[PDB]
Parts: sequence; C-alpha cells; structure tokens
Amino acid sequence: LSTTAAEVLEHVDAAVAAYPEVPIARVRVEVAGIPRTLLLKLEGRSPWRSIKGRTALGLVRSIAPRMASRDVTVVESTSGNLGVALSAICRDLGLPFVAVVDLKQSPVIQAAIEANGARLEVVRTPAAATTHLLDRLDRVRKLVAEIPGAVWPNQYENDANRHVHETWTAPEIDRQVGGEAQAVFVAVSTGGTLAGLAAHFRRARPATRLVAVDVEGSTVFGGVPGGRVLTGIGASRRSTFLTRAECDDLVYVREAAAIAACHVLRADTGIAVGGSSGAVVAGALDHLAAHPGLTTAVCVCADLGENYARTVYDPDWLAPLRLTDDPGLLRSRLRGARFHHA
Ligand SMILES: *[C@H](NC(=C)C(=O)O)c1c(COP(=O)(O)O)cnc(C)c1O
Repeated sequence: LSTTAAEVLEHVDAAVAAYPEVPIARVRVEVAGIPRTLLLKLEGRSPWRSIKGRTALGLVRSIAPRMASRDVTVVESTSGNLGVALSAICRDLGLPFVAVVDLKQSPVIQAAIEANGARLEVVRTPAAATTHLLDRLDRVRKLVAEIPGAVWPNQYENDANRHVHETWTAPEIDRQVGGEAQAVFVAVSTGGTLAGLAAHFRRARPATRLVAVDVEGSTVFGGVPGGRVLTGIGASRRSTFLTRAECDDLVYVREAAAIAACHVLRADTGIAVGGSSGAVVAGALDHLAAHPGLTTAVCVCADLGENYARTVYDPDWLAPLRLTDDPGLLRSRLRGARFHHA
C-alpha cells in the first residue's frame, strides 16, 4: 500500500462505521380493494443524500490501491447522485474530481456537485437524443487518456458497485424488515443496486419477490433507447451486473405516473421522494394490483424530492409536459391511489 492508498482506505472505513442506518417510512395504500403496506427505504436520509453514498464508498475503496500519490485525479460519469458522493469524498480527501455530466442533470444535483469543488465536464448531447450515456462514457475515456494520474472507478462495470449493495444495503434492509417484506421494488440504471440486493435476497429470502422498475425507453434489460425526462432511473445500455433472469419481475412505468406518485405521496404523507422513487412507487401500485396476495413490500427510494426541486416538483418544468402540481388531478394518473401513515 502506498501512503495515499492507506489513508483513503482508512477514510472510507471511517465513513462506513459512521454511516447512519437509513430509516423506513411505513405507508398504507388500498390497491384494487386490498390494503397494502409500502416500506419506503429512504436512502436520501444519508450524508450525500442518496443511496449512491454506499456505491461511492464501495468504488473508492476498490480504486484506492491504484493510488500511488495524491497526484490522482478521479474521473467518473454520472446522472447526478454518484457525482455528489464521489465529489464529497474527494473534497474530504483533498483529491481532485472531474464529474462527466450531461444537460439533463437535475440543477439541484449539479449545484451540489459544484459546491463540492468538482470539475464539471458537460457533454453537449441535445436533450431528446438517446446517446447521452454513451457520449458521457466516450468523454470519460478521452479524459483518462488526456490526464496523468487519472483514475476511473467505472460504476458501470466495477463489481464493487453490486458488491456493496449485496453486503451492506441488502442485509440492513433484511435486518429491518426481512421477516415482513413479501417483495422488494428497485429502480435500475447501472443495475448494481438491484444486482446486489438480488444476490443477497435469493440466498437469504428466496420467497421474497424481487421486482425491477424501469422507465419507457430504457434498455437496461434490452430494447431500443428512447428519450426520457426522468433521471437516475433508466439507461441507454444493458446492465453489466444483472440480467432479467436474476429478478422475479420487471415493470416499466410511464414517467407521468412516476411524477404523479412523487406529488401525491408528498401531498398525502409529507414524504417527498426523488424521481426514480416515484417511478418505484407507481411500479409497485401496478404490480400489487396484479398480485392480490402481496400486501407488504419494500420500495427502495434512491433519493428525496429536494434533489428535484427545479424539475419534478417545479410547476414551470412540468408545464411543457402538460402536467400540473395539483395532487387531485395527478391522483387520476394513479387510478385514485391514496396514501396514509400506517
Ligand atoms: C443511480 N444512477 C446513476 C447513474 C448515478 O450516476 O448516480 C440511481 C438509480 C439507479 O441505481 P443503479 O444502482 O441501478 O445505478 C436510481 N435512482 C437514482 C436517483 C439514482 O441516482
């Protein structure tokens, strides 16, 4: 171990011992005449305000031994959340960090990345092309060549991503509500979270249904990429970590139901979840309607609504999509679903 590498490892292990337990909010909603409990795993209640704080620590740990000195620049592609966490860890460690982003990124998340002193490399792909991710990966490789010291953790293929969720995220959930949860709903982009959770649950709770939630136009599990307004959830490439056989079901959600879920849940309970979380809640509403015997499920909520305050919760961003922020109208997009505290 070099000097820089020993320290990084130690910082990462301190962050992990000091990482809080992520809470669960218990919510009830009647679906097709049958009451259901949603266990919302609120991963935005966390130091870097998303689940990707765990991902980021997993990844930094894996790239530490590659660090000779403090010359190293950390480069990574992100839709947002991983940026914030890697950005913060690198600020805390004194290591420079370049975040490769595109124009679709949530402004709130982009601002939290800049505030951590990262360098933003914006990619100029026009919003409503389908090559954003490939263009980001493209630009990352240009930067790894053009910058000495440069180190790419590769969230997309680095097994540390799935591994952290298998060994940390999934046991915590299991320990909290494993005896109760008949299903777990998980949004996909890289697929590392679900691949990790699935690896844990298929061993420890085989009877628990694992359900991927994705959005229209995402090709995590195959298909033809299409344009999307939501971020975090969805990718224009197949997952390295996960195939369709590794989970029990897969539901795609229209983005307007995801948006509707965000607003209605907030109105009904005061829990404001992030965009992918709304898609997960919408997806669980659909899935439970088709499964009368499923009455308790975890929704893994990747982040919270404060990250989307100038998109998903902004009346002006919604107007070009023909949507209000009126909970009553948006409830019609969820078949009248009503949430309450359990
Ligand atoms: C993670 N997405 C990112 C690509 C990132 O750069 O942070 C993500 C996900 C999907 O999680 P995976 O483990 O499948 O990548 C879902 N929801 C949000 C908000 C998010 O940041």
